[PDB]
Amino acid sequence: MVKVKFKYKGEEKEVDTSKIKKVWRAGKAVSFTYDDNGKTGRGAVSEKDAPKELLDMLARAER
Repeated sequence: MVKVKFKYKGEEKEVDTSKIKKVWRAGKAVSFTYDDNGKTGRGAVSEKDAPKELLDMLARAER
């Protein structure tokens, strides 16, 4: 139940931790994919502006 507020192509968008599928570490940036209902959607934020639940998802991913 963590909410992520991000800018996609200059448009403010927002998606919850649960809907999140993929997370990659790209320099200072966090690059990710979610399930917007049937479809998949793309987004990114700065590691600085990221919520804790997310950062934990990332650590998990590096095994």
